[PDB]
Amino acid sequence: ENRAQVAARQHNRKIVEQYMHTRGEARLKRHLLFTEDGVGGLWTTDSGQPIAIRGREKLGEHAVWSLQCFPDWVWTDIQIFETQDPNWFWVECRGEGAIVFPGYPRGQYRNHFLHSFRFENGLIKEQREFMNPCEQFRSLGIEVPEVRRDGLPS
Amino acid sequence: ENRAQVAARQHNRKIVEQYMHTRGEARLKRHLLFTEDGVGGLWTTDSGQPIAIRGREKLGEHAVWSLQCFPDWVWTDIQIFETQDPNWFWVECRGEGAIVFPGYPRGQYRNHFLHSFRFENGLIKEQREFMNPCEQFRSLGIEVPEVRRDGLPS
Ligand SMILES: O=C(c1ccc(Cl)cc1)c1c(-c2ccccc2)sc2cc(O)ccc12
Ligand SMILES: O=C(c1ccc(Cl)cc1)c1c(-c2ccccc2)sc2cc(O)ccc12
Repeated sequence: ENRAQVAARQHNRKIVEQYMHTRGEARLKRHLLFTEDGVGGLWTTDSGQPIAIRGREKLGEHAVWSLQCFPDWVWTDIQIFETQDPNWFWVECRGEGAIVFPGYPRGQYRNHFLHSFRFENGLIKEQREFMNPCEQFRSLGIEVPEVRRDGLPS
Repeated sequence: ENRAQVAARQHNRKIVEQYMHTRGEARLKRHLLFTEDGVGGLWTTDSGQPIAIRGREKLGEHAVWSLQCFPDWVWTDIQIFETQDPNWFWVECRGEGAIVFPGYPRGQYRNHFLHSFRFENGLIKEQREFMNPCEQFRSLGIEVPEVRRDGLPS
């Protein structure tokens, strides 16, 4: 059993590395790292609900939009964490690039990210990314509310 | 080496569990789980800069404010992740409780959290928590900006 778990973790780690280093036109094929029913998306948004992309085919379609809205995106400072589950990895990283959202001025977006990767039969079953949406608001020129801190320790 | 690493990870996991289960008046002693120079705090805020508490003594002072502003806070749905580093753990969880911030109406705050725990010689050297500040804005009655999605795929 341990030999099967070690083998799974070593293989899955390679897929995480491949995912995090996928850049440029290769992003059009990143959905091939998922199971057919795999899910990916952004779990931290202004609405409080994830923006989840369901299915390898929808993931491929999203990559088209991704390359338009984030045309030179790179992940940096990548740290991959294996876990006691050979099929579950976490990644801490930063990400940066131009942001070209419909109806907003072109901007530069930089943020800190956590990624969750869960695997099934050698491919990604669920990818989730977590960030602070306030930094994306800033990149789009959107005003960020400020919690008043006068009454708080400083 | 393996034995020293396994020993570290088993002990450190117990500290993570104790931290995540600490509620009520026990929060006044949670800083004893840190090194003398340990750091804890919130890495995801409206400013984009962490609110970091530096030093075991300042962590204990912050616990006083924590119990005023988050008087009944509970961490729920706790999933602890060991990593390949016996001194580095991640936690996925939820948190809930009343939020009583100076100069805001009393609210009910619920959010999803990720915690990072790094250890040194049996105690926490660095704790960081990551969430989506938009849900804390909502609990405080603060208006959350909306990214316009008309131009985006749906
Ligand atoms: O960047 C994103 C985003 C980034 C990656 C993924 Cl997988 C999903 C959404 C994003 C939106 C989006 C929706 C559909 C297509 C493209 C972007 S809508 C929105 C709203 C937010 O408050 C924060 C982020 C986003
Ligand atoms: O909840 C927090 C918070 C919670 C935990 C920690 Cl360790 C730090 C800040 C918090 C603030 C705070 C600062 C000092 C004392 C108490 C609250 S100020 C602020 C501002 C934000 O945009 C989001 C959260 C917070």
